[PDB]
Amino acid sequence: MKKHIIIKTIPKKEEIISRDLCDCIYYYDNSVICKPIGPSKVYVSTSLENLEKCLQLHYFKKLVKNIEIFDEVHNSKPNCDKCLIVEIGGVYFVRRVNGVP
Repeated sequence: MKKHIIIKTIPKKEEIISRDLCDCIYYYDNSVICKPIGPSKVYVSTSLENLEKCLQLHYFKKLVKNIEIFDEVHNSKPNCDKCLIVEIGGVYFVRRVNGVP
């Protein structure tokens, strides 16, 4: 299942990391999307397993500090309350709280 992942990178390398991660993941998932999204942050949409196959290569291990996994992305303010909403670019990432009816 696709997730909406924010990767924290070292400073100044967002654009190259986005480009190179998309060229690595394409083999596993021809539908991947990547973009640089803020200072020290890259967006990727793919399954977590496909991301990790690439993030464990030597080249990416050096450049990536952490990741944050979200369930949804919206271009307008989301309407949920029982959730975490993070705005990066002018894009809204949502992580839902489990067990809400």
